[PDB]
Amino acid sequence: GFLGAAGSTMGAASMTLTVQARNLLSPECQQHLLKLTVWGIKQLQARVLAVERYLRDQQLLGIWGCSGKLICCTNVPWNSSWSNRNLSEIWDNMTWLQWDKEISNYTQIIYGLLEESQNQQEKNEQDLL
Amino acid sequence: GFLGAAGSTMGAASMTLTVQARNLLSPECQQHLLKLTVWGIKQLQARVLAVERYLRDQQLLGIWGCSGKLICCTNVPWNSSWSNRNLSEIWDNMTWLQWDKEISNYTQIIYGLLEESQNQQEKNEQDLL
Amino acid sequence: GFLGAAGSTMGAASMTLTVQARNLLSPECQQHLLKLTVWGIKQLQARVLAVERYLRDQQLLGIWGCSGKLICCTNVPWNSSWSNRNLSEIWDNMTWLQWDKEISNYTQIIYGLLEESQNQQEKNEQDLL
Amino acid sequence: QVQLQESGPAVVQPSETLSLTCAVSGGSISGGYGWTWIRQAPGKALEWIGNIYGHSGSTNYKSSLKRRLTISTDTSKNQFSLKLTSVTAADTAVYYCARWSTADFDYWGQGVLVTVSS
Amino acid sequence: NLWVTVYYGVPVWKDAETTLFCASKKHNVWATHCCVPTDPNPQEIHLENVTEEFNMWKNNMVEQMHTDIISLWDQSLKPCVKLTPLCVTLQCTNVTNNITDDMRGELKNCSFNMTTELRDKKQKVYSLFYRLDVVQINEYRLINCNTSAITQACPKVSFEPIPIHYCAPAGFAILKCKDKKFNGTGPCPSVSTVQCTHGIKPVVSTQLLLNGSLAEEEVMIRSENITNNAKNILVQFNTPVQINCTRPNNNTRKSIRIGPGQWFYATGDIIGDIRQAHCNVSKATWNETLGKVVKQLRKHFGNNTIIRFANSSGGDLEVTTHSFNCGGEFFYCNTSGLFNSTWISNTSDSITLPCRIKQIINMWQRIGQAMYAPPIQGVIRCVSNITGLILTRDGGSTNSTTETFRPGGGDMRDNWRSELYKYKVVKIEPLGVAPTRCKR
Amino acid sequence: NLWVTVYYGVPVWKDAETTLFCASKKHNVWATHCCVPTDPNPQEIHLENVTEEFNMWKNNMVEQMHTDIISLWDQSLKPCVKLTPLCVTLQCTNVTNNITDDMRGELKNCSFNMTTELRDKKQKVYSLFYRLDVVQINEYRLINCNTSAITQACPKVSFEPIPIHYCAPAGFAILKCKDKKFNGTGPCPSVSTVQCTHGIKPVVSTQLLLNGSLAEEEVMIRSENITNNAKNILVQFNTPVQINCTRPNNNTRKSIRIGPGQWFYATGDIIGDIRQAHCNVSKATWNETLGKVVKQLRKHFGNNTIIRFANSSGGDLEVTTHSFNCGGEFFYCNTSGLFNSTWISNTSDSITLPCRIKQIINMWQRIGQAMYAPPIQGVIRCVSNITGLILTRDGGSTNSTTETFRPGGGDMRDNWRSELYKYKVVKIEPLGVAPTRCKR
Ligand SMILES: *[C@@H]1O[C@H](CO)[C@@H](O[C@@H]2O[C@H](CO)[C@@H](O[C@@H]3O[C@H](CO[C@H]4O[C@H](CO)[C@@H](O)[C@H](O)[C@@H]4O)[C@@H](O)[C@H](O[C@H]4O[C@H](CO)[C@@H](O)[C@H](O)[C@@H]4O[C@H]4O[C@H](CO)[C@@H](O)[C@H](O)[C@@H]4O)[C@@H]3O)[C@H](O)[C@H]2NC(C)=O)[C@H](O)[C@H]1NC(C)=O
Ligand SMILES: *[C@@H]1O[C@H](CO)[C@@H](O[C@@H]2O[C@H](CO)[C@@H](O[C@@H]3O[C@H](CO[C@H]4O[C@H](CO)[C@@H](O)[C@H](O)[C@@H]4O)[C@@H](O)[C@H](O[C@H]4O[C@H](CO)[C@@H](O)[C@H](O)[C@@H]4O[C@H]4O[C@H](CO)[C@@H](O)[C@H](O)[C@@H]4O)[C@@H]3O)[C@H](O)[C@H]2NC(C)=O)[C@H](O)[C@H]1NC(C)=O
Ligand SMILES: *[C@@H]1O[C@H](CO)[C@@H](O[C@@H]2O[C@H](CO)[C@@H](O[C@@H]3O[C@H](CO)[C@@H](O)[C@H](O)[C@@H]3O)[C@H](O)[C@H]2NC(C)=O)[C@H](O)[C@H]1NC(C)=O
Ligand SMILES: *[C@@H]1O[C@H](CO)[C@@H](O[C@@H]2O[C@H](CO)[C@@H](O[C@@H]3O[C@H](CO)[C@@H](O)[C@H](O)[C@@H]3O)[C@H](O)[C@H]2NC(C)=O)[C@H](O)[C@H]1NC(C)=O
Ligand SMILES: *[C@@H]1O[C@H](CO)[C@@H](O[C@@H]2O[C@H](CO)[C@@H](O)[C@H](O)[C@H]2NC(C)=O)[C@H](O)[C@H]1NC(C)=O
Ligand SMILES: *[C@@H]1O[C@H](CO)[C@@H](O[C@@H]2O[C@H](CO)[C@@H](O)[C@H](O)[C@H]2NC(C)=O)[C@H](O)[C@H]1NC(C)=O
Ligand SMILES: *[C@@H]1O[C@H](CO)[C@@H](O[C@@H]2O[C@H](CO)[C@@H](O)[C@H](O)[C@H]2NC(C)=O)[C@H](O)[C@H]1NC(C)=O
Ligand SMILES: *[C@@H]1O[C@H](CO)[C@@H](O[C@@H]2O[C@H](CO)[C@@H](O)[C@H](O)[C@H]2NC(C)=O)[C@H](O)[C@H]1NC(C)=O
Ligand SMILES: *[C@@H]1O[C@H](CO)[C@@H](O[C@@H]2O[C@H](CO)[C@@H](O)[C@H](O)[C@H]2NC(C)=O)[C@H](O)[C@H]1NC(C)=O
Ligand SMILES: *[C@@H]1O[C@H](CO)[C@@H](O[C@@H]2O[C@H](CO)[C@@H](O)[C@H](O)[C@H]2NC(C)=O)[C@H](O)[C@H]1NC(C)=O
Ligand SMILES: *[C@@H]1O[C@H](CO)[C@@H](O[C@@H]2O[C@H](CO)[C@@H](O)[C@H](O)[C@H]2NC(C)=O)[C@H](O)[C@H]1NC(C)=O
Ligand SMILES: *[C@@H]1O[C@H](CO)[C@@H](O[C@@H]2O[C@H](CO)[C@@H](O)[C@H](O)[C@H]2NC(C)=O)[C@H](O)[C@H]1NC(C)=O
Ligand SMILES: *[C@@H]1O[C@H](CO)[C@@H](O[C@@H]2O[C@H](CO)[C@@H](O)[C@H](O)[C@H]2NC(C)=O)[C@H](O)[C@H]1NC(C)=O
Ligand SMILES: *[C@@H]1O[C@H](CO)[C@@H](O)[C@H](O)[C@H]1NC(C)=O
Ligand SMILES: *[C@@H]1O[C@H](CO)[C@@H](O)[C@H](O)[C@H]1NC(C)=O
Ligand SMILES: *[C@@H]1O[C@H](CO)[C@@H](O)[C@H](O)[C@H]1NC(C)=O
Ligand SMILES: *[C@@H]1O[C@H](CO)[C@@H](O)[C@H](O)[C@H]1NC(C)=O
Ligand SMILES: *[C@@H]1O[C@H](CO)[C@@H](O)[C@H](O)[C@H]1NC(C)=O
Ligand SMILES: *[C@@H]1O[C@H](CO)[C@@H](O)[C@H](O)[C@H]1NC(C)=O
Ligand SMILES: *[C@@H]1O[C@H](CO)[C@@H](O)[C@H](O)[C@H]1NC(C)=O
Ligand SMILES: *[C@@H]1O[C@H](CO)[C@@H](O)[C@H](O)[C@H]1NC(C)=O
Ligand SMILES: *[C@@H]1O[C@H](CO)[C@@H](O)[C@H](O)[C@H]1NC(C)=O
Ligand SMILES: *[C@@H]1O[C@H](CO)[C@@H](O)[C@H](O)[C@H]1NC(C)=O
Ligand SMILES: *[C@@H]1O[C@H](CO)[C@@H](O)[C@H](O)[C@H]1NC(C)=O
Repeated sequence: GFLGAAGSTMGAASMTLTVQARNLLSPECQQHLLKLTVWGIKQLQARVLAVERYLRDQQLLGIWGCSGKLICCTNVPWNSSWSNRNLSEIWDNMTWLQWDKEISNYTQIIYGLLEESQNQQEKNEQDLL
Repeated sequence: GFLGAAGSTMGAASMTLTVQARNLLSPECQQHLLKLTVWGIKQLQARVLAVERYLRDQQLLGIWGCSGKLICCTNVPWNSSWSNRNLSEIWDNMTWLQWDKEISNYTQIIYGLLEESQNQQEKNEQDLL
Repeated sequence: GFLGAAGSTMGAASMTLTVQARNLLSPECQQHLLKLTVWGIKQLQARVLAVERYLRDQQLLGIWGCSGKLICCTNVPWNSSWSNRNLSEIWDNMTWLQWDKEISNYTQIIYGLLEESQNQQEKNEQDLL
Repeated sequence: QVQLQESGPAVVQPSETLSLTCAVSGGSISGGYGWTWIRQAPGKALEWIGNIYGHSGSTNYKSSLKRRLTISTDTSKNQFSLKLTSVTAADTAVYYCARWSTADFDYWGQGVLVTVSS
Repeated sequence: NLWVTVYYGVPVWKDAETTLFCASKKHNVWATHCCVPTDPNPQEIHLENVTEEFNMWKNNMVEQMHTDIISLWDQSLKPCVKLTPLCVTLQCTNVTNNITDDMRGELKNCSFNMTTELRDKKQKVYSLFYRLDVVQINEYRLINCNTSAITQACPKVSFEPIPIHYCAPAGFAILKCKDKKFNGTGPCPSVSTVQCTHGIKPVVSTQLLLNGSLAEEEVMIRSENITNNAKNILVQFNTPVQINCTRPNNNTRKSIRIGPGQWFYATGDIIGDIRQAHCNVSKATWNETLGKVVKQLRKHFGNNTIIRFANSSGGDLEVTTHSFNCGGEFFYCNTSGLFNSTWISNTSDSITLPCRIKQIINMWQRIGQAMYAPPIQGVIRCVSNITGLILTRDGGSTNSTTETFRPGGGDMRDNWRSELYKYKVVKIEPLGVAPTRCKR
Repeated sequence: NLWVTVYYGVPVWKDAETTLFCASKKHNVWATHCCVPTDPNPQEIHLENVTEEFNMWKNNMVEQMHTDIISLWDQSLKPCVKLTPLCVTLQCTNVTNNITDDMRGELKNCSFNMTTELRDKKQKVYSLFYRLDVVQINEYRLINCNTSAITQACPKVSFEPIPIHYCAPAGFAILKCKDKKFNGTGPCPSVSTVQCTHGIKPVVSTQLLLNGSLAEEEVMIRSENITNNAKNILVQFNTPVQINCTRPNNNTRKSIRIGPGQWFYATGDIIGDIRQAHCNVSKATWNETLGKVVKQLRKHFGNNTIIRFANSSGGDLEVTTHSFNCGGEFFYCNTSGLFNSTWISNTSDSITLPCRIKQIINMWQRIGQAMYAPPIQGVIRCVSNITGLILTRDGGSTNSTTETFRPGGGDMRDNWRSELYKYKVVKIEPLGVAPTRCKR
């Protein structure tokens, strides 16, 4: 109902993205935390950090033109150096945990390219009109 | 200028959605709250909670494909069991307060259906391309 | 890499909007702030305020129908009273700092008009279907 | 103790404004009492018109008269008054002033019989 | 035909349990507590229809005030002197000089060995005291020594009850009931939305409610349960009653250094005659006022029953007397002269209430703590508006003979709900659905 | 033709009032206060044009430092000993042994009855004291007993003024003025954006500014208002002046248990001769330095007027002497030997400044508090860079005869604005509009 897909192939697990994404924002203590307020600080810090992480993910999707929906095509060619693999070798045979490790060191490469793809797309639309 | 629509029929009140939605994020104390900091805790808790509620509403609209705009059609058939009523009986004659009570116990039914409608729609687009 | 565009003409600087927008969400202290917690209060206040400002900008873009992308046309005629200037006089010759000053007192005029343009557009779509 | 006393035109013509003043003696106009106008049409049961409070305004009017009827006070003369515009034949009545307190009218005036006639 | 359509920004709400902001002198605690400005508040939005249900006896805004006022009070006076060392055996005699008869034995003159700033020296000092703060040994001791070290309220902290307003946080709104003569519960037909309430003065008292609001039309008698003698009856007047209180005796104040930066304020010799504190209540005004109260009270009592008012019998000062603070001093006045009457149910110039004062005040029940109010120099003159009363029934067997009614005390919640009954806070719930004839 | 088009991420800003982070030894308070690392800061972005307006006299970063430094200091030393019990009558004689003449009467030898860890026993102890901390009775007492219980600064808390950097929070940026010889106000033509400022050492002093930055080209004299004698003049040197300060006398330290876990540090007998503390300032360097200062100063004075430097007359140590802390001890040095000259307006090897020290230090004005610095064993050797001065004008009637100028004190804000003048913080405002030839 939450992480059971973490072992499914990436393809199969694409149907559970909603399942995991939906959990991100998931008296007495009411008086306890207002006394010995260091506990209040810890709770506030935890709440704030959850919010900050959430917003950074949304900001990344925003900047790449993928805000809204869980899956978006960004028109950046896949460089078969990041991963010189077939889709039948990765989507059908690898899990997301394995995949994340496989290309972990290209995360920043891809993200920079995604930002530019969007910059060009917005420019083109504004130039058209 | 804010809740004056809460008694208008649902139809009439559909024109004020902006009016209510826009209010959701609405020295000296600056030094006072840094002393006797329990007051600081209360203010931080209030600010954080307002943010969390805001984000959960946005997350629900996101998951249903209704992020952006105040009104969206989701293609989930209305089940006339949730409310076996005519639109002329509810949009023209009921207020939103009355309506919210009328179907309060289907909130979770509808929301689950809305999430799936979106899951199917995104799947279909990815399958097409 | 951040504010170097603040002196470029508005036109030239339109290509750096990403550059500035992307910086908005940008041990030991871990124990220090849990003691002498007034420091913890200051840090929490700073984090919360950054979030609130971020969300208000997003809310404004949402209400105007400009959520997503950095540039949007809103169909509100420019009133050459707000600024009776040619585009070659402002986009090509003025910087954003100068421009912001030039029309600072119309900010609220334009924003109210933008909200209504969107209200009419959403109404029209719902009326069509 | 408290004595109320009405005065004003016995005859008002149709369309004109009727103005009746109820002087208060034996107590203050400014007290926490409902100064009330009531009228009894000839041959009819008594009918409530409206009231005003000595310390607060905060009036109550028969709704059918609200577009024609004003009730006000003048503390310099320790008095209250009834102003009714656009009078018609149906407004012929004996008008009384009374002092409302909690559940009843403790004090009454003598009344003014008012005829609406050219 | 119809599909679910989601509407966001829907004008609906639910009951809320939240924290309000507070909004507004240099030394005044409320002035420094909430700086959030308020004044330009034509923000009242009339709501047509709605007919919201209120219940003042369950109003959590009252509960919030109780908690926050106590906290502010304690926080404000926490960093003061902490006169633990004053708790020593005292050598006392009575003050017997320029006095009246009603003050005999009221004031004590006590000497003691107080510390000095050096931890090797003592000083002989004295202070006058009120007998209510001093208890005889078997020599005397301060009465608080039985349970608590006490402090000295700071002379630079002001508790003048300046009014404050409460305001809801974003996501919440306050619904105000405008139904004239609303008793306190049920379907209020006329409401409006405000973000901020009107200002309320945080006045502390027993028996008689001072400086609150007055009823818009007629005297209002309200209670949670009018047939339950275990419940308090709150009475709101539509006219004020003027009460003039004073503390005669031109007093002076000493300043004793008891430690390295610790000063104690003693009561020095009294200038002029020593007379009893008292309050003057207009006789006729009081009579008229109670006459109105009983006429309203009768709504819930048998025909032509006989109603009386009576002395506030009970076990303590905060139970039997009218306590209040004015001019900085704490008064405990005897109100038996006010609550003494028979209305017959068929009837056709200054009441003086003797009053005593105290310095060692516990404030809110409690066992320990207590603030030792410092002396005030010169004399005190106070004029207040009695705006209401708190009363109870006897609840005995009925053989005609209606309750003889007594004013009384209680905690502070009852002195606030008397104003807060007009407000409810709700949570805004903007997201909802309805069927619509449309598809993507 | 054109319609409103909204642009987000617009490179504009407004003046800000915000809180900066701080960024960076085990015991050092600043080291433990802000762990936020800094070093890899080639984050300076040159801004072409802009020409930002600065005003150092209104710089709220200075105000922030004042508030935070004081807080850190107090917080760091709050949980220490609290030597209230040391405030007793002392039995004293003078130290008269291996001494020089300039130390006669400077040191006292006092004995007293101190508590022990058991609340029934006392011990006879003694400590040497500086006369500036001890006041004669009519026997002696510690001087602070007049207003305050004092504490003992913890021996494990270090105040070495390691530099710290300040960094803006997200949504804010710091604009640095690079205009060489910027006086402190107005349209700085060359600016850059940084997230973090350079490091500044939180050095506390009067009269002479130590270990700050030096002017990039020439001596800079700046003030809020150069014609107002009520304003301070800050002088930044383009070269340092070397000052060598010392505390002779090899001291030892006792450790006395005054309570159950409470230790007091007393000054024990001095090893070797007892000599006066002092500072050595290069004579020629000082001369050259002031020569440069006056040549610059003359910009605002009448032709060939005569300028002098003079003794810092005033009412207290923090007013008239050069206070500083080095080696853990607080020095109060006599600078009259430096500020003594006439420049003629037509002119063509170690100044020794005698110096005294104290332990009971109030730090920032205030009435009470004070930290009793514990003794430091052995001897102290300090070498510092004089980087600047704080001076005032007399402002008398002018008949030629220019001010004779005096160095002086003030609060700490003036010792920071001397560095902070280069920085301003602004709020980023990314959302804005402009007309564009487009429609949806
Ligand atoms: C119901 O509502 C009424 C109406 O507001 C309220 O009574 C009022 O209470 C306040 C506070 O107790 C009274 O205000 C005091 O008035 C005296 C008299 O001053 C008169 O003359 C000056 C001259 O300019 C006028 O401005 C002033 O209005 C009066 O006419 C003042 O002296 C008091 O100020 C002193 O005490 C304050 C305590 O917090 C200090 O903050 C202030 O700085 C002053 O202190 C100085 O003088 C002291 C004298 O010994 C000295 O000891 C201090 O060290 C310091 O030097 C204050 O203004 C007001 O007059 C009352 N109104 C009436 C009609 O009497 C009721 O109390 C309220 N009921 C309840 C239950 O709350
Ligand atoms: C302007 O800038 C100058 C330059 O930085 C600055 O002067 C410097 O001040 C610091 C601090 O006052 C001085 O540092 C002290 O130096 C002594 C001497 O040690 C020498 O030998 C060792 C051998 O390895 C070298 O490493 C060292 O660099 C020196 O050559 C040290 O002994 C001091 O450390 C002790 O005191 C510290 C206080 O916080 C403790 O934290 C530390 O653990 C040490 O304490 C131990 O010894 C004590 C001796 O009695 C004992 O009592 C303790 O319990 C413990 O055992 C410290 O390193 C530095 O040398 C100065 N520089 C010069 C040139 O003199 C100016 O002060 C500055 N001006 C202003 C106004 O800020
Ligand atoms: C409360 O008790 C104290 C203690 O007895 C009273 O104070 C005392 O008052 C007497 C008379 O005013 C003081 O006597 C003085 O003696 C000197 C001796 O030269 C004389 O010059 C003075 O004129 C005066 O006679 C006595 O010292 C004083 N005691 C103290 C400790 O101050 C106080 O007046 C009593 N207060 C009341 C209200 O009774
Ligand atoms: C400050 O005053 C104290 C108190 O007088 C001085 O300490 C005292 O110093 C003398 C001489 O060193 C000590 O006398 C000792 O007597 C024993 C007796 O058998 C003898 O064996 C020792 O050799 C020595 O003579 C005396 O006890 C000591 N007092 C205390 C309380 O320790 C102190 O030296 C003075 N310091 C200065 C700087 O003058
Ligand atoms: C965990 O590994 C097992 C295999 O070891 C996966 O099991 C597969 O389950 C599907 C279900 O229809 C079968 O068709 C596959 O043939 C199974 N695999 C094999 C090798 O037989 C399982 O899916 C993996 N992870 C999760 C989360 O289910
Ligand atoms: C509250 O109820 C009243 C009716 O009791 C509503 O009044 C309607 O106002 C419109 C305005 O043009 C009229 O056309 C309707 O005929 C009125 N209703 C009736 C029954 O006459 C009112 O709209 C309701 N709520 C609000 C918020 O306005
Ligand atoms: C700051 O002002 C300078 C001019 O003073 C601008 O320089 C322009 O740079 C472009 C680069 O190709 C040249 O084509 C222009 O001719 C230059 N301007 C002039 C007047 O010669 C500079 O762009 C401005 N701001 C920034 C941020 O670059
Ligand atoms: C302050 O302390 C002194 C010392 O104990 C008290 O005076 C003593 O009182 C007893 C009582 O019989 C006498 O026997 C002693 O001779 C007294 N001694 C001295 C030195 O006077 C004194 O009464 C105390 N004062 C107060 C006001 O409590
Ligand atoms: C305030 O007045 C209302 C009447 O408007 C009281 O409500 C009634 O209570 C009786 C009790 O049995 C019910 O039978 C009625 O149906 C209630 N009326 C409504 C409209 O609900 C209410 O109890 C009074 N509240 C107080 C505090 O006295
Ligand atoms: C309650 O009322 C009674 C009746 O008036 C008071 O008793 C009278 O007090 C006057 C005062 O001078 C006496 O002259 C009468 O003789 C008293 N009557 C009787 C029967 O003794 C009574 O004191 C009042 N109680 C209070 C608290 O004021
Ligand atoms: C410590 O306390 C003792 C006891 O009071 C002090 O010694 C007394 O001093 C007085 C002064 O005249 C003598 O009359 C006593 O006989 C002394 N008593 C004893 C037991 O010595 C002693 O001086 C105090 N010591 C210090 C250093 O303050
Ligand atoms: C720093 O130097 C500038 C000059 O660049 C001074 O600004 C001038 O002040 C005079 C005062 O009347 C004005 O008339 C000039 O127009 C100002 N010049 C500019 C460019 O604005 C500035 O006052 C000096 N500031 C300090 C602190 O000395
Ligand atoms: C300021 O300068 C004057 C002049 O040099 C100093 O006075 C001289 O000090 C020397 C020191 O040995 C004496 O020999 C001279 O006789 C002094 N001159 C006079 C006229 O008496 C003066 O002391 C200096 N002040 C300071 C604070 O250094
Ligand atoms: C002090 O008060 C008691 C109380 O009864 C009294 O007996 C005693 O006589 C009084 N003393 C004086 C001096 O009046
Ligand atoms: C002090 O406390 C004891 C505890 O029972 C109580 O009996 C006594 O009456 C108290 N003292 C006073 C003055 O009430
Ligand atoms: C209180 O004092 C005012 C001052 O004018 C006076 O008018 C009023 O009648 C007094 N009230 C009483 C009860 O004496
Ligand atoms: C109050 O009412 C009683 C009722 O009998 C009356 O006797 C008394 O004189 C009245 N007091 C005043 C002040 O009118
Ligand atoms: C009203 O009077 C009658 C007379 O006998 C009595 O029986 C009845 O109980 C009274 N009503 C009440 C409610 O006391
Ligand atoms: C101690 O100092 C005073 C200060 O004038 C001096 O008179 C006295 O003689 C000194 N005592 C000794 C022993 O030198
Ligand atoms: C102690 O405080 C008093 C208060 O006026 C002051 O006069 C005295 O000079 C102070 N003591 C010292 C040593 O300054
Ligand atoms: C300070 O000490 C250093 C050590 O070498 C020396 O070179 C310098 O000249 C000294 N400065 C003074 C003013 O004596
Ligand atoms: C400093 O300048 C004065 C100017 O007359 C000169 O007399 C003195 O000798 C100079 N000192 C040094 C160290 O050069
Ligand atoms: C410059 O010298 C002349 C000579 O008389 C004098 O009048 C003038 O005031 C001097 N200038 C200044 C600014 O002092
Ligand atoms: C410095 O010592 C001299 C010696 O005569 C003295 O006159 C001067 O006032 C002292 N200055 C300071 C600041 O202590």
